[PDB]
Amino acid sequence: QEQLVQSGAEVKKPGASVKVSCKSSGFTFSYFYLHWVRQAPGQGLEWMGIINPRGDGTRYAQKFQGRVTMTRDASTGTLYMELRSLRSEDTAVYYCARGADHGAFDIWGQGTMVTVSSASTKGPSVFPLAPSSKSTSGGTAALGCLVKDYFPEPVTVSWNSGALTSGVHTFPAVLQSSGLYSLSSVVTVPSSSLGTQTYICNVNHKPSNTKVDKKVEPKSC
Amino acid sequence: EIVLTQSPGTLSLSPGERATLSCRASQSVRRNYFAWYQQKRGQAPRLLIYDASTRATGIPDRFSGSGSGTDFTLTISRLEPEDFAVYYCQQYDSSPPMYIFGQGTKLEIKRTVAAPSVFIFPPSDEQLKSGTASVVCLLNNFYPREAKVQWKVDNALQSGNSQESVTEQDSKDSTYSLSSTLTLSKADYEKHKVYACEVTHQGLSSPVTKSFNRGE
Amino acid sequence: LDSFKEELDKYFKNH
Repeated sequence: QEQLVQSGAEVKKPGASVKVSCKSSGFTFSYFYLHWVRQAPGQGLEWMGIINPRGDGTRYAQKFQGRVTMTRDASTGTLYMELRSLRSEDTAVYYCARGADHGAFDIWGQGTMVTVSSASTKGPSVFPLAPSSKSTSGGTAALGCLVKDYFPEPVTVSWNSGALTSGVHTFPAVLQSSGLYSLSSVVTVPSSSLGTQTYICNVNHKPSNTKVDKKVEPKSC
Repeated sequence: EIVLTQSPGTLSLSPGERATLSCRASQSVRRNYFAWYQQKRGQAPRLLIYDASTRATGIPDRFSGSGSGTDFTLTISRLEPEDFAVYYCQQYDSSPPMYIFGQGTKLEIKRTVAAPSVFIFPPSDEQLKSGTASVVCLLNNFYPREAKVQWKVDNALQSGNSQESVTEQDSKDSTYSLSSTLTLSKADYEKHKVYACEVTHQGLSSPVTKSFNRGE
Repeated sequence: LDSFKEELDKYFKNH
């Protein structure tokens, strides 16, 4: 019941600022020192700074001083981090955390994803990865969908409206030099059934209100 | 500034085995202000140990910590499936406030070797219409994670024009899968015939090549 | 011994 709940995902242009919030429940908000920590994609944890219980004292990591402002509102029980002059290296998940009396971070928020990029919202193009004898082992064939050139994250991929789950591998997205993301989703299936079973990948990109169903047609040649 | 060095960077162990994770501080840790955290994929970190050896409330007693000065250890006496995650050590001080994290140890599931199944996918005519050709090489259900993928176009080795993506360890069989995507303009793609993906992995007695001729 | 929080309280009083 002791909880920290953070605001939703953010997408920002370089040079902008972002203000993330973190609201407590189940404990006396004003008793505790509070923190922000961030984690860049695939990287480790990096402490950003601390704010004292009253809210009139802060100390920030040397890297962020001059660019970050931490505040708290006792009337709403809410903690804030504002990070200014954003650059693409500020792309990360940002966590709020409670400092216990012993100093370690005993309650954590769920994280807020912040994307900083020049790119504009764009839905993906979905292309088939058709099965063939070049995708067929001893009775097992691989097929998939290439989900290319979208921004921002995330996309979701399902197969046959969720009826096909076994053997599916949906790869993590990779950022291309264009600033757009791309990923592939693959599945291995019995080759004997390629002519009597239909395989459709369902791609949803909520930021662009894009929905794409792509039938992946086998190649007899 | 204090620096926390974690070892090993990756630890491969099977369920039921004992895990020993180490952290070395570059200078003495005042008052044993030292903590260990667990972070599962896509989740926030969770405090395991504080004051270098005190288990946080609700943490299974198979987790324990010890140490002082510059050397600290986290032990998991018997690994359970839920314990395979990233672990971070942390040092902190009050006057002035400072909090430093180790770079993390990935605790990975160690299974038997499994050589990858390799598949190659030519770009679709649909994609070719838009001016780009993506060639996808798939390495499916292999272990361990380390693998080499080399692209050759008309027997010419490619460099700088491919990107790899790897899944997390499969929840059912603890294997990895990997995609390599070769990206070319339609103009370059249609200048060549033979596209080949060569895969090296310790489970393969010799490298596996999957290839196609453009147009078949 | 002073808790970590008590040492933080001292730091923010004096800084």
